[PDB]
Amino acid sequence: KEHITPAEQGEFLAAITASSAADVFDMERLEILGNSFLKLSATLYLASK
Amino acid sequence: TATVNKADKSKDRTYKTECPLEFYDALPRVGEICYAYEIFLEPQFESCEYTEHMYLNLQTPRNYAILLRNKLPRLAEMPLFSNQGKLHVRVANAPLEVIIQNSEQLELLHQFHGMVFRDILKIWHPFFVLDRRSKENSYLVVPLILGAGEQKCFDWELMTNFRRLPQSHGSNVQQREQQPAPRPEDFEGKIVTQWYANYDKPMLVTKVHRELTPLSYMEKNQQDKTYYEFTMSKYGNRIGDVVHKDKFMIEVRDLTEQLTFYVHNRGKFNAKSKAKMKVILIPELCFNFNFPGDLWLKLIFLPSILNRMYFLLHAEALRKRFNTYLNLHLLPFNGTDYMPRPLEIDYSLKRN
Amino acid sequence: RFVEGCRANGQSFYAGADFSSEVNFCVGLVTIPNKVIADTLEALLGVIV
Amino acid sequence: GFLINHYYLEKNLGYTFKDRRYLLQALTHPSYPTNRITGSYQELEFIGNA
Repeated sequence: KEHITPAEQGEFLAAITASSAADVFDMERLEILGNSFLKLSATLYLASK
Repeated sequence: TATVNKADKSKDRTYKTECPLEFYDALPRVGEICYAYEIFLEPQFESCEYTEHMYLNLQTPRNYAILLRNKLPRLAEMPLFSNQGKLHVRVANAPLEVIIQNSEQLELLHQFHGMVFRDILKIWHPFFVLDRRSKENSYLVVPLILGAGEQKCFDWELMTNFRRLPQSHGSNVQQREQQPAPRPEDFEGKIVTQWYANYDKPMLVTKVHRELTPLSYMEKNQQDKTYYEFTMSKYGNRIGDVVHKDKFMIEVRDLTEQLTFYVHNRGKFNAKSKAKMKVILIPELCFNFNFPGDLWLKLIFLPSILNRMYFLLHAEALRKRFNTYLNLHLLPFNGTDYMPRPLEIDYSLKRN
Repeated sequence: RFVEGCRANGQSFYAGADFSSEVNFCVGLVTIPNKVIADTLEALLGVIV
Repeated sequence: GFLINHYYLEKNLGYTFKDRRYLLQALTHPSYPTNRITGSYQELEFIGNA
């Protein structure tokens, strides 16, 4: 837990903003890691259940 | 179970948008405390001859704020991209607590808030109306001026003077004789437009060249030509002639038309070539507003700041909501003492 | 006069394309592709991770 | 749902309707597809002419 870091507000702003809105920052890089996490969690949940 | 819907893969849907809870019903009211958040724009580009005006003006202490009934949460520093370079924007975490005790004062505040959009930024549409319902996305923008001590107060005089931008109009010679002679002090740091030309777009006067005067030769490419005769050759049929041929001169710089400063204005500008067409304009022939230049500049970007602030508030609401859900809010990092970090440019993206 | 203009515009074409398409924002409505909505959930999961 | 500015139309006409379906029928040109609940104006027009 010592390496825990605050969930930065700018990070959520990047998550909420899509690529359509031509902003300097977007969601894809966070989206990839989120996709991997979702797949992992789905697999583990289903197997355990 | 149904197999039908695995045919249409690219459907879309329509959605009812909502404002951040802070922006909802944020209209100030008479006899009630209202909060103002000063906006500070910190340029990052180095000072040079070409960008001198923007750097010097944007750092002036004559800023504006946003007026609300609700207290805003701390907001991260924000990057913006003008033509002169990158811009850093921050919102004062300390609100300026004021209360309005006269209905007409509120009316003037709202009227100026309407005026800036309607004329200065030209965001108006024929069917727009001033909102007084105090409902979703109802907040005001007010300029600020230094008051007693370091405390800042509302620019009442600027607002009551500029309820609506005056219409730029010319004057024939016959009405120009008895018109009062212009004073350099009346122009310095002000906003001026040239009514003789078809250029109806506002533009800023940087400094006045007292030593300069009409009839003087061009410093470049026109050492046989003077301001007087050249202005004649250009628009004599439109001006008629020039009075006060000996009086001071003014140096001006145009204002960018862009309102979206999110994406870097990447491109080749040829700073020397664009600056080659140095422009010096006759004080009399150019309509002179009383508006201060620096505030106009700081209001140019206002739409972008307001938009980003919108989604920043949304993101903050989500941040607090999640941190509460995971019971991680009580942590000192996420506690009331949260310090949002500056937004980071995602340079890896193609348009950075 | 506005409702008259509305009926006249409709008189041209009612059934098909939504004439609001270019003014949706005025009433706070927006259309979003399903892809973006799916992606944003995954981005939020990624940032939380 | 079809009698927008109902009051305006009645004021211009000079009559106030108790049952509005008759007016709806009257205003129903045959080409109009959506209206299911009434026939076109032609029936009413036939009596009105006489």
